[PDB]
Amino acid sequence: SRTVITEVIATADSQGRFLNSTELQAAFGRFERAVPAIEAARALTKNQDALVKGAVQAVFKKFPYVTQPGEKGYGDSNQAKCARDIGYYLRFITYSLVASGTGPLDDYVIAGLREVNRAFNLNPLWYIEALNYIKGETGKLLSGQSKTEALLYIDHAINALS
Amino acid sequence: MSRTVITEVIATADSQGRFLNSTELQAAFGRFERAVPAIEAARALTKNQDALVKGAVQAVFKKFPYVTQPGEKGYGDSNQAKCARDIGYYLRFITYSLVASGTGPLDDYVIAGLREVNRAFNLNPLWYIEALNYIKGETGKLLSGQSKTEALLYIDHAINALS
Amino acid sequence: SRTVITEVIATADSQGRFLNSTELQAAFGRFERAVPAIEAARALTKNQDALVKGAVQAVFKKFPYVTQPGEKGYGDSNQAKCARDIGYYLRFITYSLVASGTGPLDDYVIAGLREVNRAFNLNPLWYIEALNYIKGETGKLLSGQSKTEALLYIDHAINALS
Amino acid sequence: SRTVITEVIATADSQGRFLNSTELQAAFGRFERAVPAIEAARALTKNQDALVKGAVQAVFKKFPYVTQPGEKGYGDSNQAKCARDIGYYLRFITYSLVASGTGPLDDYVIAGLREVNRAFNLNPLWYIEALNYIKGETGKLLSGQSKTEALLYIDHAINALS
Amino acid sequence: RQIFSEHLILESNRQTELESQLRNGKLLVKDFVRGLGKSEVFRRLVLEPNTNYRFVEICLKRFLGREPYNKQELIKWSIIIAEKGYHAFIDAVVDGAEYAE
Amino acid sequence: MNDVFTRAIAQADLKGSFLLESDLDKLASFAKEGVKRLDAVAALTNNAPAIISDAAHKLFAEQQELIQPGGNAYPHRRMAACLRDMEIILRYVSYALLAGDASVLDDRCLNGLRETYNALGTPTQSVARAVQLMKDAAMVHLKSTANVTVGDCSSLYSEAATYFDKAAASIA
Amino acid sequence: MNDVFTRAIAQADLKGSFLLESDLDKLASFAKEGVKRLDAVAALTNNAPAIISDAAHKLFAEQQELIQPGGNAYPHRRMAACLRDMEIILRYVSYALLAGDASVLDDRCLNGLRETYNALGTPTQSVARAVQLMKDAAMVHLKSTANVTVGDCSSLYSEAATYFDKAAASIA
Amino acid sequence: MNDVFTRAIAQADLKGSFLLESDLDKLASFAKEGVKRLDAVAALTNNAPAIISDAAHKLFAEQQELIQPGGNAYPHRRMAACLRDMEIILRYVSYALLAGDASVLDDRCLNGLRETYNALGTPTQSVARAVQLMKDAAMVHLKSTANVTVGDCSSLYSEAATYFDKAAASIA
Amino acid sequence: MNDVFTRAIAQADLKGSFLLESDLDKLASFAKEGVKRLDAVAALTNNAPAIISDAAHKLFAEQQELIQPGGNAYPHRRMAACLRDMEIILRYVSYALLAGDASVLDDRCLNGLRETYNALGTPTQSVARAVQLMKDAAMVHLKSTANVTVGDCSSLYSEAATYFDKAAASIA
Amino acid sequence: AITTQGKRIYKITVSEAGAYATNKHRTGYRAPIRQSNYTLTVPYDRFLPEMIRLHQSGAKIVNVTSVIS
Ligand SMILES: CCC1=C(C)/C(=C/C2=NC(=C\c3[nH]c(/C=C4\NC(=O)[C@H](C)[C@H]4CC)c(C)c3CCC(=O)O)/C(CCC(=O)O)=C2C)NC1=O
Ligand SMILES: CCC1=C(C)/C(=C/C2=NC(=C\c3[nH]c(/C=C4\NC(=O)[C@H](C)[C@H]4CC)c(C)c3CCC(=O)O)/C(CCC(=O)O)=C2C)NC1=O
Ligand SMILES: CCC1=C(C)/C(=C/C2=NC(=C\c3[nH]c(/C=C4\NC(=O)[C@H](C)[C@H]4CC)c(C)c3CCC(=O)O)/C(CCC(=O)O)=C2C)NC1=O
Ligand SMILES: CCC1=C(C)/C(=C/C2=NC(=C\c3[nH]c(/C=C4\NC(=O)[C@H](C)[C@H]4CC)c(C)c3CCC(=O)O)/C(CCC(=O)O)=C2C)NC1=O
Ligand SMILES: CCC1=C(C)/C(=C/C2=NC(=C\c3[nH]c(/C=C4\NC(=O)[C@H](C)[C@H]4CC)c(C)c3CCC(=O)O)/C(CCC(=O)O)=C2C)NC1=O
Ligand SMILES: CCC1=C(C)/C(=C/C2=NC(=C\c3[nH]c(/C=C4\NC(=O)[C@H](C)[C@H]4CC)c(C)c3CCC(=O)O)/C(CCC(=O)O)=C2C)NC1=O
Ligand SMILES: CCC1=C(C)/C(=C/C2=NC(=C\c3[nH]c(/C=C4\NC(=O)[C@H](C)[C@H]4CC)c(C)c3CCC(=O)O)/C(CCC(=O)O)=C2C)NC1=O
Ligand SMILES: CCC1=C(C)/C(=C/C2=NC(=C\c3[nH]c(/C=C4\NC(=O)[C@H](C)[C@H]4CC)c(C)c3CCC(=O)O)/C(CCC(=O)O)=C2C)NC1=O
Ligand SMILES: CCC1=C(C)/C(=C/C2=NC(=C\c3[nH]c(/C=C4\NC(=O)[C@H](C)[C@H]4CC)c(C)c3CCC(=O)O)/C(CCC(=O)O)=C2C)NC1=O
Ligand SMILES: CCC1=C(C)/C(=C/C2=NC(=C\c3[nH]c(/C=C4\NC(=O)[C@H](C)[C@H]4CC)c(C)c3CCC(=O)O)/C(CCC(=O)O)=C2C)NC1=O
Ligand SMILES: CCC1=C(C)/C(=C/C2=NC(=C\c3[nH]c(/C=C4\NC(=O)[C@H](C)[C@H]4CC)c(C)c3CCC(=O)O)/C(CCC(=O)O)=C2C)NC1=O
Ligand SMILES: CCC1=C(C)/C(=C/C2=NC(=C\c3[nH]c(/C=C4\NC(=O)[C@H](C)[C@H]4CC)c(C)c3CCC(=O)O)/C(CCC(=O)O)=C2C)NC1=O
Repeated sequence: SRTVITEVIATADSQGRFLNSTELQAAFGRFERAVPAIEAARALTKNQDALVKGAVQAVFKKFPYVTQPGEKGYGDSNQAKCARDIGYYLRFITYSLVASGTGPLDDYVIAGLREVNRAFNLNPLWYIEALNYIKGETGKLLSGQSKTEALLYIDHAINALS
Repeated sequence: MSRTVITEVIATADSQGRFLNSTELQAAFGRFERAVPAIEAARALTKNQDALVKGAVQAVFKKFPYVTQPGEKGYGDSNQAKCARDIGYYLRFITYSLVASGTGPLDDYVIAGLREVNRAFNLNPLWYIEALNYIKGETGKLLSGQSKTEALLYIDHAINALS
Repeated sequence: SRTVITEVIATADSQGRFLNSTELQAAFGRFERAVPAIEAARALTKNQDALVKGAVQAVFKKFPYVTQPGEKGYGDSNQAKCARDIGYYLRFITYSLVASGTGPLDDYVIAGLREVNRAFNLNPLWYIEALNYIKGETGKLLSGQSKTEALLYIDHAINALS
Repeated sequence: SRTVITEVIATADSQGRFLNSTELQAAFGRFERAVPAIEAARALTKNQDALVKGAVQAVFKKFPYVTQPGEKGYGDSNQAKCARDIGYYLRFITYSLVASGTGPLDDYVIAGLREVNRAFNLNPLWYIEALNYIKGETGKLLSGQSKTEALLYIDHAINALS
Repeated sequence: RQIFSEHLILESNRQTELESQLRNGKLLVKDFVRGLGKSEVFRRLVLEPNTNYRFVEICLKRFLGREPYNKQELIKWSIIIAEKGYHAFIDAVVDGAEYAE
Repeated sequence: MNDVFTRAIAQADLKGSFLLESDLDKLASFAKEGVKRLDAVAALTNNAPAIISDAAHKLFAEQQELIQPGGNAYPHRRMAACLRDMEIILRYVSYALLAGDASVLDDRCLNGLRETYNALGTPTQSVARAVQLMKDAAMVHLKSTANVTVGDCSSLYSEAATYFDKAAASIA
Repeated sequence: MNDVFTRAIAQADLKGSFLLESDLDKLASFAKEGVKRLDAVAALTNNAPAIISDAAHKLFAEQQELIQPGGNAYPHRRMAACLRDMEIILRYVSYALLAGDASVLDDRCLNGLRETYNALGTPTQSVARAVQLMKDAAMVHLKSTANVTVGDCSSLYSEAATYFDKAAASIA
Repeated sequence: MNDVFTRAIAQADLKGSFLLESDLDKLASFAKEGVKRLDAVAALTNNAPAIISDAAHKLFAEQQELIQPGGNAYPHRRMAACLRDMEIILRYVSYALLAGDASVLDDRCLNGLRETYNALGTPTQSVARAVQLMKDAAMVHLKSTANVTVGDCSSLYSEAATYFDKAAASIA
Repeated sequence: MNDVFTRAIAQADLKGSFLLESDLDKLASFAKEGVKRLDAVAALTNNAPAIISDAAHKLFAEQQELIQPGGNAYPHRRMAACLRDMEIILRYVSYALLAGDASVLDDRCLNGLRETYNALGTPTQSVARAVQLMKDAAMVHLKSTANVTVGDCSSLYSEAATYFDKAAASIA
Repeated sequence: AITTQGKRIYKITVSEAGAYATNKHRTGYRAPIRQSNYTLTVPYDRFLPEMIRLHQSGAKIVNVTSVIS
């Protein structure tokens, strides 16, 4: 889990000297700022289910053949576990918002993304659309610093997807 | 070629062959917020440079009387001048480090090669440690709040490297 | 540790070969300096008690300010530490003369010297001029091969200190 | 090449240090051993013709069949090359004596010996027989210590061949 | 062939101690490469003919597999040789971040 | 190598659910006193040579068997290792203090230190007593309220004491 | 890796004091015989391939099942391995004999050779037999007074015997 | 890397002939004066810090513009680099004095050093001046009659002067 | 890492004799049926990705605890690792198929995979079950005779079953 | 390495258990994957840097033995 403070500890441990001023004051930036990030994490916690469904039908919408029978969209339990997976992604977004870093995202979901996508013919474009939808909601749900907190991790997630 | 916040960010992004992620620009924002107290401290410390250097020289002589008698390093007008010049160097690079918000100026211009030069010229690190302790005392008064902490971090870093 | 024949065996072992004319010639030149270095070590061991006291006194002579209170030189336990340091240096010089190589003085004194003198805040010039006094007195104690071996080893220690 | 002085300097230069007392002791051993070695070199230089001719004849005696037609020893050219090669070995033995190191042999003769002998189908045993003859006559030509030096170098050549 | 350039592969140049250690399994490939660099044949056949800068160029081509970026890299690397021995140079090269990566 | 926030997220993943708002409150309070712990860590790093020097002085004063010939730190290069090891240990403790979790301490070199000191013959009780000595010295150094604004820091002191004692118990 | 003189010096360091006069005379008496030990080690080196050849011939005359297919030294590579082991044993024994200290031989050659032969399936008793054959050949080549001055070297031959015996016993 | 003996050997081998008695007599005289050569080499080695310190003090008295801001020896890294360069050149001069041939000095130190200094912007005349200052401060020490047997070391003094002049002429 | 011919030669050398005509007859019987083996291995290679996708789908189906958090198979990178393990064990079975010997299977990874899975904590019976079910999935494809000339395939099926079950029994 | 300290090699038993596996999964594999447990022999001079590398790399060592002395 490569979080910024842990990354500080690592990039000092590889060397033989203590934490110099830059490390401490970057930790200071994080320690000042954590409140909006955790605020956005709790906000996305409060709106989890609506984001889940809305992204599900948004991806259903722009790509019609998913709604068509004979694809991954076809299947009631299939769609249920689809919603479960998008809930996983939103949970990881909240995790990263809490961590004040991209560590939790890269630890579980991005690591080996393309291999599992190819193995299970799940191209990243559907999840890209889902995350664009969720970004559209976070645009209105959160304002100020927390808006940026949500948007930066959403963008990192979509960049990893693409 | 110094090791600063922005440049350490750029270097750790380049080494991984990736763009600047959120956390990199994030620490950069921290630095750009940091800079205002740093520049205030550097201004308040460059304005009082001559009194600071003079007091540091006199304090070093007070704390190390033996250097003043004939046959020692401190005997002579020229050694007086070079004491003042060395402490002026240290102060100037502390202000540089404050402005740059990092220890790059000190670690590159003063710290690297410090022990070899001291050994070759038989310069005692304790002289400069006492001078920097005096400068620390005076910047305790000259600076208020954030600026004092920012200046003290770099003066402490210089003192630690001297030791 | 390290001696002349130790270096001979090290070189031969590295090249994975038997000892050759170069190496056996070096061993012969080492065994020819055997007994003069032996007598040098004998002479230094005989007189050590006066040398240690003379060395600490010459140290205080060279740095009068140290003896005054509030410094390292003030304190009876500090005096014992000075005597023990001088004894250590002389003992390892005798060991090196016996071994016909600067190995024991390298691994028992020089290795880790700078960082110890820095961490315990021991000024090296004290030992430099103490060894200078010991050099001056070895100038009169001995003559011949033994004296020049003692001179070389003391000078090596001095150059190590600076 | 590789002498005592050259190994001393190269060992110092590979650790990036000044020549210390052990290195100077090895050099002193070399400078004391130089007199017997130069004496041995002069002795083998004065009698080079007798040594070379006798070595060639001993080679032919040990292996008569080689001088038969169709073999390596038949013809004026092949025996002239025999004398030339034994002259080379003697020259490099004397070079190693003067240099007080097996460097001239290890560089000029031994480096690439197997490849060249196998390429031109030169039996090492011919050269070992010739060197054994040289070894024998060195005992007559040299007495005491110079004999020991010359024998060291001839033995080094022999072991290199076998 | 990678270190000694295939023309120094001679029975006189053959490090047998390193080979036996490698065959045991007690020696890493990095340590075998380093031991070949820190060998009498590598000093006598490669280091001695060349200046520090050309030796650095050879070692960058052979240990790192890439030619030097420019002459300033030769200059910055040659100081390790000049001041601490080519043994310290080889250790810096093989224990560096680029070789490990 | 996991931060306290990272550790909490790890247990959240273990439960597979979100982070409950109570844990969010705890983490927000942690980030609120992060300024205080950063000041503590800065006081640890800036005074590191002084802490190590005091600890070494009184450790060697209390235990004479190490300096003497045949001691574990006699040959004057074994004290190099002693001072270097003490500095490394205090670096690790400062890392733990900044992270607020011992997981970064356990992951890097707590497991191997015990067995390395077993193999070398270094006695572990001496190392543990040295850890307590640096703990006392660091406590005194961090208590210094001068040059910094006054505040409540007993939680930080308890955290640092627990970290030092945990490291000593790990090695001993 | 030490010589006997380093052994004495290290013992003196462990007991804190200088070398006694008894130790100093012992070391000087050893050293004055060093120009007499050089001939012994030179005799071992200059005759090394002959020693190895004769020892191998006798060893493979004694036991045929090794050369026989399925035997330890049957394949051509394994014969080369046998030869190289005899070579290295002899070389490091000569190293130790020069040093006057047997610790070099144990530290660099004989440290894990027994375990290597245990892992490789080689019978250790056969290696001990080979080392004792090299013992006999080395004594034969050492006693030769040709090209060297006459003298009484009972200490040298007995020391070489002890070194070879320790190596052989260590392998098995 | 060549010394006087290997230089003679290489030239003789190029001529394809044994060494003449004149060459062997020259090398015998060299070996006979080798003890004085060792004395000079040890004087240079043992006094390296003194030589470098005196040369540096004199050089930076003569050429102040080096140690001014914007000079080539201004910061600590550049001053340390200066002193390091002087130590390295003194090291190679002592090597060439022991060997008796300037082949090691020219091949391993001076072969491409002017190009390096030009690429670094370094005044080569200043480096040459520092080398001459080390010459002076060294011949002060080589001529120190105290602690050694008196004798005629004029040849060694000339040889050392030639090596230092060769260094200065090569750099500048 | 041995072939059926390699094993035959190994036994022949062990007994020290030439290869017997019965052994040659069985090797010829194996070789004349080589295209059998090659078609099976090549079809397995070509259809491996579909086999692995089917295997992953089912092992998710019957075994449920893995897919939810806390199981030895929740995370996505852990999914890449599991897919890699099933792919590589299928590939090793393909190797054993083409070679005709299980030494290419037993020696390479099965030795270390035991302690690897013991240290990881993932159950081994689940691994063996997945091996058997992926064997069934691959066997289904191996039946497919379309686009290829028709013939008998029973012996290859028996050998593949033996190798799959051997890998499972080793892991279990 | 000639001195007494260059002697006394040490064997280290290393396992690359999941602490190593996570960091390598994030960074990626450049080489084929080997078995977790292995015995690595390191001299005293390289002993400290080797263990620093092992700990920073995320591996957990099983047992350290003093092969010499
Ligand atoms: C938290 C770690 C984790 C991740 C990242 C993850 C991704 C993931 N999604 C999967 C299946 C899936 N993924 C999707 C979602 C896509 N498919 C359709 O095309 C939709 C349009 C589109 C949604 C936008 C669906 C519908 C499935 C079900 C396929 C099936 O098993 O039948 C699978 C196959 C195994 C399974 O979950 O049953 C994985 C591994 N799984 C994890 O345990
Ligand atoms: C065998 C290798 C070895 C050496 C070389 C050695 C020197 C040595 N002397 C020491 C103590 C000391 N030694 C001195 C003596 C110095 N200060 C002044 O008094 C004098 C001018 C000068 C003596 C010439 C002092 C004052 C201390 C106490 C440290 C301090 O006050 O900061 C210490 C610190 C640890 C201790 O002994 O308590 C070392 C390492 N010790 C060794 O085990
Ligand atoms: C550095 C020193 C050095 C040596 C020693 C040396 C030996 C040497 N001898 C050669 C030819 C030869 N040398 C011999 C020697 C034989 N003549 C008699 O029969 C004897 C039995 C026996 C000598 C004891 C023979 C027969 C040849 C001709 C082989 C051929 O042309 O294939 C060759 C082939 C190159 C040529 O001359 O065309 C070499 C390299 N070369 C060197 O540069
Ligand atoms: C980058 C490193 C760093 C610096 C330079 C720093 C100075 C610093 N101290 C502060 C308050 C504080 N400073 C402390 C420090 C403690 N008070 C006790 O005297 C202890 C001796 C001491 C350390 C244990 C405390 C407890 C506060 C108030 C905390 C709060 O109210 O949130 C603040 C915030 C108030 C403001 O905006 O003016 C800063 C910036 N803090 C840092 O983290
Ligand atoms: C990543 C960080 C890390 C550390 C620090 C570590 C401990 C460690 N201590 C060592 C030696 C040592 N360490 C000590 C220090 C202890 N002995 C007592 O006397 C002192 C009170 C005490 C100080 C804490 C000493 C004296 C030695 C020398 C032992 C020897 O020479 O074998 C070594 C051998 C390497 C070397 O000395 O060059 C290691 C690896 N292991 C690691 O992986
Ligand atoms: C540090 C110095 C050093 C030593 C001492 C050394 C001995 C040595 N011999 C070996 C192989 C071997 N050595 C033998 C020797 C046996 N054959 C029998 O005829 C004899 C009784 C006996 C010889 C005395 C054999 C048979 C093997 C191969 C074993 C196998 O392949 O299974 C190996 C395994 C690694 C390899 O050869 O690649 C070592 C390490 N290697 C070294 O680097
Ligand atoms: C360059 C390499 C080198 C060697 C080889 C060497 C040996 C050497 N052996 C010597 C005498 C001797 N050599 C021996 C050894 C032999 N005596 C018996 O025949 C034994 C079979 C055998 C011992 C195993 C003895 C016993 C002496 C007489 C001891 C004495 O000088 O008092 C001498 C002094 C007299 C002389 O030969 O000029 C030397 C220099 N010195 C060297 O610098
Ligand atoms: C990058 C910043 C920088 C620093 C810090 C620096 C220190 C410095 N001071 C020097 C001179 C000196 N500096 C001093 C300082 C002493 N004078 C006494 O009044 C005091 C007790 C004491 C000062 C507190 C002395 C005595 C010398 C002369 C030493 C000598 O040449 O022997 C020199 C040698 C140059 C010369 O000979 O003039 C350096 C390199 N140089 C730099 O480029
Ligand atoms: C063994 C052969 C050899 C030598 C000697 C050698 C010297 C050498 N000097 C250098 C820089 C330097 N050299 C000097 C010294 C000069 N400038 C000062 O003004 C003085 C007047 C004068 C010395 C008397 C300085 C100041 C630098 C620093 C240049 C820089 O850092 O930009 C550098 C490169 C910078 C580095 O990596 O630190 C080398 C390699 N290189 C070699 O391959
Ligand atoms: C262990 C390293 C080592 C050292 C330290 C050493 C010095 C040394 N110098 C010696 C003689 C000498 N040394 C010198 C050199 C001096 N002449 C002038 O005074 C100069 C100041 C100075 C040299 C520049 C001279 C001229 C002799 C006498 C030469 C002779 O008698 O042949 C001797 C032999 C004693 C004698 O001839 O009676 C030794 C051992 N030799 C070594 O192997
Ligand atoms: C030498 C050839 C080779 C083998 C033998 C091998 C097996 C293997 N599986 C491993 C972990 C693993 N093994 C599995 C598979 C298990 N978990 C569940 O899915 C199943 C019940 C079961 C598979 C059917 C998983 C999921 C991991 C990942 C554990 C983790 O990342 O923490 C590891 C630890 C290091 C790593 O994954 O890179 C190895 C070496 N890998 C290889 O490159
Ligand atoms: C590019 C690599 C390559 C392939 C793929 C290959 C397949 C292959 N197999 C052949 C013979 C054959 N191959 C088979 C095997 C098939 N029978 C069925 O059971 C299975 C689908 C399968 C075995 C699992 C059979 C039965 C024959 C006829 C010859 C015989 O066995 O008597 C032939 C000759 C076609 C002919 O008879 O005219 C080809 C091209 N050969 C190659 O060099």
